[PDB]
Amino acid sequence: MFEARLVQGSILKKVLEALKDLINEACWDISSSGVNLQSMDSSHVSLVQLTLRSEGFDTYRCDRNLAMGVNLTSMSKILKCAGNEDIITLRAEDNADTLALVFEAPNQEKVSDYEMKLMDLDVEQLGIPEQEYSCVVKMPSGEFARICRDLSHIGDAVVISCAKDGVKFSASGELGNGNIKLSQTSNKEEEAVTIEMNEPVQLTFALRYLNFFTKATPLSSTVTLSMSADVPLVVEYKIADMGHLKYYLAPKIE
Amino acid sequence: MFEARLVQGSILKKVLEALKDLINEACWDISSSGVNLQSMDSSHVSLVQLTLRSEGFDTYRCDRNLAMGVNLTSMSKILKCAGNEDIITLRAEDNADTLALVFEAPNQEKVSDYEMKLMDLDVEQLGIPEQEYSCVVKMPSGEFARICRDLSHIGDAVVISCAKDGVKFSASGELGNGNIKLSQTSEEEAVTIEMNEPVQLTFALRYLNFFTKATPLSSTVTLSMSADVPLVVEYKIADMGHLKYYLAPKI
Amino acid sequence: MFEARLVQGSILKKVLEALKDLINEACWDISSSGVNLQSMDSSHVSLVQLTLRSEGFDTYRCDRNLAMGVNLTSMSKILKCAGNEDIITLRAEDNADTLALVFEAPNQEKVSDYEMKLMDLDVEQLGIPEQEYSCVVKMPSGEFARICRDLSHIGDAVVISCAKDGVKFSASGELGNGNIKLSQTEEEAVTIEMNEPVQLTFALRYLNFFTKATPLSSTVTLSMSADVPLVVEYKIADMGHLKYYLAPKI
Repeated sequence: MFEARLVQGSILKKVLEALKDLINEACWDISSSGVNLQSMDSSHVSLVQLTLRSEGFDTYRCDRNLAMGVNLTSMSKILKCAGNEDIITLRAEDNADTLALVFEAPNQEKVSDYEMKLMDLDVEQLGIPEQEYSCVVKMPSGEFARICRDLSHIGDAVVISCAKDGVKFSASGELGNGNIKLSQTSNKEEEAVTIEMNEPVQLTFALRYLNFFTKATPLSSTVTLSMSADVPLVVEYKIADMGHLKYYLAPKIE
Repeated sequence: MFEARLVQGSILKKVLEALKDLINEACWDISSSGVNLQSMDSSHVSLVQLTLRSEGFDTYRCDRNLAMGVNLTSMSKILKCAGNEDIITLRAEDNADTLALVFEAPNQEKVSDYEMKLMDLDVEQLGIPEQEYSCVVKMPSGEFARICRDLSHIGDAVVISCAKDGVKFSASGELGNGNIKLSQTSEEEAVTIEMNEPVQLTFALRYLNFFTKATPLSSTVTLSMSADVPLVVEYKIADMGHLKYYLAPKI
Repeated sequence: MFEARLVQGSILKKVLEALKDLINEACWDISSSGVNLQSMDSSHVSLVQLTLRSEGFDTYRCDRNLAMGVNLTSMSKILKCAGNEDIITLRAEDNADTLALVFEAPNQEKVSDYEMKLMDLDVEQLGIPEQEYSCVVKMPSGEFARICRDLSHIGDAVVISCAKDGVKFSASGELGNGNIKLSQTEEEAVTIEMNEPVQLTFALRYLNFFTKATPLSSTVTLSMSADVPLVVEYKIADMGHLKYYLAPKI
């Protein structure tokens, strides 16, 4: 039997809003350490890696490890039926082919109860080579969202250039070029930009895919980009006090 | 000569939004007792019944019993031209084939008047019986809207089961099935159940989500159910009249 | 080398929102007096004239006059990359075929730096003959915008009746007709400089393009006369104006 209770229901709503369009179907690896998802996008280019640690749940109890195949688009629609301040509880038996989802209200006079059919999936977990990185920019998620959206109307590709003073995002297409430049900051609040830099890095990335990652933006005030040459970029969102949601993306070659 | 003058113009705007895409043509029944409207939707599944009593207007006056037919799309387009705290005066003079709408702003600087054309309609007054029902459930309207909206993700129909403890809503479809449950309370956000016998009926959410366009008119809604008879979703237009929606259960 | 620095960048974002759908391509006249743009619309019905005097730029330099052709849609997309509180700075070289724009966040350590392509353009500069007007109305920009938006549902053309008491807007179509009548006189204040009474007809389709300029000003002026086009002026305060000229029906 599996039964994880989560008081911040919104966390789960937000995660599935991020992923549903990027990935159609995925295998939710449950264990006593918690919930994990790892999958490539429909078009096999970006890797996604969710970690919800069991510590982070109010109540958690998994006995056997599960490998629940889920249509995320389906799971998303059901999470719409939860309010943002609802307490959510997931639950499952081994020889049932159904994840159950229970939404308790904050007024506490309403209780929703859904049952989501699962599916059988053909999933490998790839090796994410756990690394140290040349550059690691930590900045506001809203700002990075802005930068990625704005440059989409200039070009298809962004060149991230990382140095000690700051980071630069650049793009080129049919109507000109553009050049966004952020510097390190602060003594002011958590709208702060910071860099832990070992070597300079310059890498080109697909803006189409980065704009898919930024659907995660409402999880976290801040976002960490980690880079090194000839290895994937890691856009990371802390699901604070619980885990993270990481998008991996390889740069372009020439 | 007809002339009603409503201070809460908003009430008139809200009613037209609740109707205009459920119904494209209907006959307004004007009288000394107030304004009534009875109609069925474009495709004959649901029956709407409006009531706005003469007492509920500021000024009220009706010489004869007019029956003006109105393209509701065109009328809603005119009520777009009125602000929310505007004062709406309806007026029809003798044998002109047109309804006038006058808008006066709360500041009173701006004054706007509109001449809408009428159309000839085929009036069969299906005056369905004033029944008394097995279960009568009284609950927040916005809560009722959320429930109908959500369960559409799940399926095409909603099963409304009723009891003394609480009302229950259920739906099934391709992706799985769902089951929302409202328990009874001990004043404005209160949930209450006048239950003679237990009920369990099944309705098309498509139509329920047309009814809930009427949710601006009231903080609460009263659902009325009985076996093999039509459901009544009633938004009160408080101290003024009501707006009832009728819908039959499924095969 | 030209270089104009505007602290209220938003002005420029708003100007291009008010123009991009009405005119696709346009020629910007850069001189020591400021920035001017005069051009006819897509379908050759209405004239637009923009002025931004050099005084209103917090820094301004122009060593030689310029005629930059600009695809206003392209430019509208580049300006979308600027925050409402950014300091925008236009800049052009001796004789390059690019305009450089520079967006600086007022405080927060962010400079965006764009470079837009230009294009060759033979446009006919039409001299605007300065006229005396019979009526000139001053009303709230947002109320004129509300009116042309509302009457759009009733008919395709609006009749503007200007008396000393107030000003009347009317429209007729299939579904019916409507009148909106405004008195004379606070912030929302209608006020009329009346010489001779006027009543003229105008395409609402074009008015509702002009009113996209509404974010530039709390007030808007209408200036009418018979056998001569309507002037819808939006003041870009302490700087210049955006004027739309439109000829009437019949």
